[PDB]
Amino acid sequence: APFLPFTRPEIDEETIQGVVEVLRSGWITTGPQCQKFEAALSEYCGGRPVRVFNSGTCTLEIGLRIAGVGPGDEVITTPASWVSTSNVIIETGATPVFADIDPVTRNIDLDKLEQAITPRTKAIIPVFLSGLPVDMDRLYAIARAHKLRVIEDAAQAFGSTWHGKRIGAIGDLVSFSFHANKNLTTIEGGALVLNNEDEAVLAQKYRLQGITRTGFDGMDCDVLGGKYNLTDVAARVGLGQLPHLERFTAQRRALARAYFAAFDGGAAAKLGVGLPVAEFENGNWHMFLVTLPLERLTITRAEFMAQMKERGIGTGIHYPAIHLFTLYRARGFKEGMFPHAERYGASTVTLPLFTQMTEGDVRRVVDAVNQICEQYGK
Amino acid sequence: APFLPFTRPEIDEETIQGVVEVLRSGWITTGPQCQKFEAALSEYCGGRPVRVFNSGTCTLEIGLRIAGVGPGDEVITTPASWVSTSNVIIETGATPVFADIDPVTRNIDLDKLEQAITPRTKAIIPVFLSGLPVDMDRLYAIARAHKLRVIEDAAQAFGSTWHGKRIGAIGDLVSFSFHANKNLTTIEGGALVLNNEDEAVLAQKYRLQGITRTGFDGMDCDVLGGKYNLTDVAARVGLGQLPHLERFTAQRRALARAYFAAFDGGAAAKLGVGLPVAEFENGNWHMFLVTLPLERLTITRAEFMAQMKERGIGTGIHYPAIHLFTLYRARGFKEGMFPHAERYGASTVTLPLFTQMTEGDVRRVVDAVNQICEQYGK
Repeated sequence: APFLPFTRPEIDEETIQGVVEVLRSGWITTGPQCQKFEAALSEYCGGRPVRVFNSGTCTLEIGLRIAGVGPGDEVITTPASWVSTSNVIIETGATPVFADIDPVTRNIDLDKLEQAITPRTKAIIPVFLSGLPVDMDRLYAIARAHKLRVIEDAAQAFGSTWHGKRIGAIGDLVSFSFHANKNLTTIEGGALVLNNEDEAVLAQKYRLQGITRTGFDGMDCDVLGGKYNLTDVAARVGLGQLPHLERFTAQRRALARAYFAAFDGGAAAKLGVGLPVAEFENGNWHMFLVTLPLERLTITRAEFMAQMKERGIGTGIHYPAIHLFTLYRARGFKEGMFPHAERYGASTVTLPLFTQMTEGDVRRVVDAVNQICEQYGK
Repeated sequence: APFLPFTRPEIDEETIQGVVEVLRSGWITTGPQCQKFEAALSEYCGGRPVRVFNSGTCTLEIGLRIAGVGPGDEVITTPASWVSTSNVIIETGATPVFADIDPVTRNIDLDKLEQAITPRTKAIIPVFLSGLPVDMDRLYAIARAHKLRVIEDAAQAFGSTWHGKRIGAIGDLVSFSFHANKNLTTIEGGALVLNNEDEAVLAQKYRLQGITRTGFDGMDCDVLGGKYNLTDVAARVGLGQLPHLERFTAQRRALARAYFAAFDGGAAAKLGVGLPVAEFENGNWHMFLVTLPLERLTITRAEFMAQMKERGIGTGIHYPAIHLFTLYRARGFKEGMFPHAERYGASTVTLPLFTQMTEGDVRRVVDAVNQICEQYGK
């Protein structure tokens, strides 16, 4: 059997031809394709202004800057996320504050978020882990009551909805990633959804060195911007992906259903492998995240992953707890501070989930997980 | 006649086919193409370690961080450059210090540079404007005598040499850009050349969030890194460009020679249009930069550029003086501080120069410049 990675993009020949056209045109960096992609994303978001960038990390940072976040301010987020989520807070000069996760959803616990608010809090970065939104009504009730800005880390949630409305069409500032591994890709890239045109102009300034050009020779810099513009090659890939979004999301929901059906009654389930929430309305099923019952295994997580690889199956880790990293320990974080995120971060494994998978592939994965639990379970 | 832009890339069919193969492979972000591109660049640089990035701006900032530059430190650079050159200094917390240009070369005046050294100076960022190196012997004599690090802003100078040695193979930390408009492109991208493998490891950490992965599930962050990795799509373009480097540089040299021959004795020269240095050994002729004699024209630079456009010729501005921008005026900079860079910044115009140009195109451009000077000269 061929090796089964945990993700793989699905890029059609029409999109590849589009990229060829862009390269042959000689107009290869930011240009008409980016304009078209911004317009398409804006219409997807119900007409809200959208600006595209070379990642879904800079979008977070720029969101914070638009919200006025800087030295002396606190921003609350989750430790169960990619480290950029809190590193961007540090980049602004602000102080990252963590709140623990709900062990069932693996997302930030909204009661713990509320409990972390102080007079210094200025913004919140919720993460939609696996593409699963939090309770968006509750999130914004908290933000409204405490007069906080929200920069949604929807990196994984392009195509997700909350009670029938799109992530991106609701809320405050919304950040998406189009990394290769995401449900829709531009190779690397991202987008920020704004509330109004003034915020979009500021976003544009931060995107490229704070520079505004006017006429043939007018130039000024009024903002300390960075280097964050997206190429037209990348934008063309995004434009080619968009018409497939609905189908991709449906495919991923079908695969997730197949996982639950396959796991039911097996050795892994019996041993205590922890499955994600079985819901098929809101999340876009970007990943299939399970937890190993470490106390009931005679092998480490690393060994478990090695055993999956021996069976030809790739796995990942999304994610170890941020606050236990060396840089964060130096800021004053320790074990015991976020027990749910710490248990999750030590035990989580990412199983294959991508649009070209078959039900057979799902059964192969579950077979391997069962076999390892049967052999090595206490 | 068709419109003549001031630049256009030259991307061949083998390269485009290569990008097609990368996309079909599903390995689209950082992977084996980036590894092969780093190896090729290392070879070009005489075996020095090289790391590639998503721009030639982050490479400058990372070079400063490797050099230990931060709050309280001064870094000397030129105001006649793209604003990222000094914005990266501010990003680190350090203080930018400007030194004026030599009006003949348009590069930083090394005596003015030396005059700007204080006990707070930690590093220098010379710019090789148009791809023209400074006197590299004098530059490093200064750096050694004052125990300063050098982060070369060689954005425009890939393929430039000094006394027959390659820019990149000499010097301290060397930063290149592979933007669409540069003599070799990766669509967008850059490279940093290091002195040793410890520097290269630090560069890698800064490249992607400070994260090191070990084994199946080991992960740590010990540095505040950013989001700066290059895609395999981009690296494949760079690999396809590299075999053309010598030919591209020769073509640009021949076009520059043709400009000098075409301008010689005409109305523009008589009025006072100022040409770049006529040397064909060191610089890679990335741009052909002229200065308008504004005191001898009845029209503005902007009107001069509009008149060129009426004649089907695109032009650019590289660059207005940085210290007169709003952000820099707020730091206390003002007119009269850098007279050569101010005069240059107000009067410079970029004429077409790219590998697919003909001798006829050069003559068309010069005809237009002569005609405008004849009409609007006083």
